[PDB]
Amino acid sequence: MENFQKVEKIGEGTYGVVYKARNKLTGEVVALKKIRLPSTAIREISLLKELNHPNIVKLLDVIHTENKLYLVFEFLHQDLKKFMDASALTGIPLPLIKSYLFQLLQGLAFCHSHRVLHRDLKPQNLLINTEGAIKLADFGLAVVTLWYRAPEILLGCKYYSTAVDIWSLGCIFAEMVTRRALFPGDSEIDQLFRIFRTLGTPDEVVWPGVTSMPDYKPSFPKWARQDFSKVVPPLDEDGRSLLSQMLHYDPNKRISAKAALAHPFFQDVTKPVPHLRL
Ligand SMILES: Cc1nc(C)c(-c2ccnc(Nc3ccc(N(C)C)c([N+](=O)[O-])c3)n2)s1
Repeated sequence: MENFQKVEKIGEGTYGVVYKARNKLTGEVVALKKIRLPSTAIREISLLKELNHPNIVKLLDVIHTENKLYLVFEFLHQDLKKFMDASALTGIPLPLIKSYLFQLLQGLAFCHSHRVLHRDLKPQNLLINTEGAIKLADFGLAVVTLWYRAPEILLGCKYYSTAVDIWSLGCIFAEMVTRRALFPGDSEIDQLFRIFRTLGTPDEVVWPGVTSMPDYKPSFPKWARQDFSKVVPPLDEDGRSLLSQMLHYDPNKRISAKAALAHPFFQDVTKPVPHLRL
């Protein structure tokens, strides 16, 4: 750590604190994540150094020293959360939302093809640059925001799939469109019941095996499903159809990132330049 000079704090996640810092040996500006302290973890995190893609924030180095683990990432100038807040009055232009969703699906199709799951996607770990790119940051291993958590995780599935990332990305897609979080729960049950109130309480018909899930209770209230036309206006039919497939209850029915890339919603995708204030 003698080679790094902290500039300022940029985040505080579940695992640790993220700082903007300068590398004294190269002059590079980086995002440095400090985890306060697992040999299996050092090896798995070191494997993430090889996982390089244009839509993945580069993990430059993993430094294990003095009962701390430091992850050195490339630095990006803004997160999606700051951009969504900056764009709250006007909305993010639809061609930019579509570009960002397309790029994030490319990043997920890549990581998922290598059996790497993120498990905690949220606007704070989606990073953007001035050129129109957006990248996924800080993949997880096998106050906390629950807003983007897949229903199978809330219902106690410990052996979940890559479908958890598609669910989170669908929630973020809805939020870019409407400028409001889709399911802003403030407890595990509030989060689950907010999902049920919009998509209907799941049953064996739409999700086989749901009633045998560890935290499923037969006493859950039975709410009817709402129409997406009411949930994400003014998203067109291609966008609402894609979103509905990203939010299927059954992880096995939920669209994959690869299949989502071929969706007709992306027929006219372009790569616009965002209006960034840094
Ligand atoms: C939760 C996070 N984990 C990682 C690893 C993160 C990461 C990785 C690479 N670049 C960045 N840049 C970043 C993030 C957040 C901000 N806010 C202060 C808006 C900014 N800004 O300049 O403002 C830059 N963050 S952010």
